[PDB]
Amino acid sequence: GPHMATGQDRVVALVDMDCFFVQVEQRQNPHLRNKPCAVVQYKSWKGGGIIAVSYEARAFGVTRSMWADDAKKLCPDLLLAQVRESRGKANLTKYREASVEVMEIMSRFAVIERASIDEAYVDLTSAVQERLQKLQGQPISADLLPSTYIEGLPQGPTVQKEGMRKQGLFQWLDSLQIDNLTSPDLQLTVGAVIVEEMRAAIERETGFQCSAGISHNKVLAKLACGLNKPNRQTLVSHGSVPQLFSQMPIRKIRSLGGKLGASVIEILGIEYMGELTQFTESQLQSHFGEKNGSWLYAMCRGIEHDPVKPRQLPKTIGCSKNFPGKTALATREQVQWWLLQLAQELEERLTKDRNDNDRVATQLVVSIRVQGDKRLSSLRRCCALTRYDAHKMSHDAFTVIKNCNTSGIQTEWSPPLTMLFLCATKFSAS
DNA sequence: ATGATGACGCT
DNA sequence: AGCGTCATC
Ligand SMILES: Nc1ccn([C@H]2C[C@H](O)[C@@H](COP(=O)(O)OP(=O)(O)OP(=O)(O)O)O2)c(=O)n1
Ligand SMILES: [Ca+2]
Ligand SMILES: [Ca+2]
Repeated sequence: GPHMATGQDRVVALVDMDCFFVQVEQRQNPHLRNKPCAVVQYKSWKGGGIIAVSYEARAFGVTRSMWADDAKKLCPDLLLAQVRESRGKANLTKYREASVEVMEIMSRFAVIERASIDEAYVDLTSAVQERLQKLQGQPISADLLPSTYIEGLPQGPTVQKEGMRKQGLFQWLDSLQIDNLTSPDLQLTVGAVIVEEMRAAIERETGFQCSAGISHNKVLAKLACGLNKPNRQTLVSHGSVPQLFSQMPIRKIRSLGGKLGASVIEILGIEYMGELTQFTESQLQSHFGEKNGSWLYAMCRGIEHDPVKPRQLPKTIGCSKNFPGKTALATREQVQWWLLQLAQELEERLTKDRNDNDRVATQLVVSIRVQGDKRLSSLRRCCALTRYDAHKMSHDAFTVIKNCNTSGIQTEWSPPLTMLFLCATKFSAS
């Protein structure tokens, strides 16, 4: 009882941008605002494949992966922006540069872990403590939290949704332990007020809206962020967890969306995250290994110790192109040419990274695929990255793959290549 | 025939 | 080192 760790030691937030790429396109072209639209890659094949969808467009059933032409059946008025194309390949710099905008603002509040192009985790333990001293044990006005939901409230003994939001908010705030500094619920609340600030800062300074989750760890924060999208934040407290997890499908938890999660269901015969609490740490370890068993044991009780890593920049930089079906590469003459195009973009990206961030990459990973094989990568080989020269990298990248070419006939390339991937890594200070 | 990323774990 | 998983970058 008194020596049980309840995982209330930190305050963590996850901020993720709403329909990010679409927002970037809509800030640029006002015609796309307040309209079902989507962001698209390579117009030729079926209007291009959709990679981002506005919320107005989601109301018609339009989804990522979907071809635009199919998407226009569900929603004839759908507007598209296209990804910039630069060497017969998609160039994402617009959305990288837009992400930096966001990460720099967030970096002003707390040290962030960049988790993707449009999302970072934040550790607010310090900012909350330091802010608790500044408020003179005064209450927290509801006006400090104009977009916050409290998961599981209102409960106990106004139909429209802002009505409920306020009701849970007041119920929560009315019940608060302002006298106690180390009350975890009070901490989450201060954290939440800071995130209102962060988010109001992001929008003022970029015009981009986001949602956020606030909890005691990265996995709850992540989960919480999804609960009230778009343009809202959610607080998931320790106490809400049993009810939240009691009907939460296991696959909704980060790192259980794939096969490990599939086997937790199949082995244990359960559907929901709360059903894991009926199993011992030893039982869980026997089934899924020591590291998973322990992590699962804790997680279903809302406890997770994975830290918010101080890393605003990427640790690898890379470019891939897929050559599906008919298009697969079957002449060394065109393997060169694509390795050159890739290497060119990479060099563009690398030299920028060297001046911006004061670091140089030192290793060049070269991956490829071959026709028939249905695994992201067939093989993967490293070599030194001594110089930011596209012709040298692409040559080196070629050198590192011929072996694989089964062709006795010299001009050709067998079997054909379904994908080329080049990636800079082993960074070092510069 | 979504395609283009990136982090991390296991051996 | 090189392969595999996870997520969504
Ligand atoms: N498989 C994917 C997933 C995402 N993205 C890009 C486009 C998205 O705009 C952005 C962020 O993706 P999210 O999965 O966070 O989803 P969105 O931000 O598009 O919308 P939301 O997060 O509001 O659901 O990353 C992509 O190119 N390919
Ligand atoms: Ca997003
Ligand atoms: Ca995201």
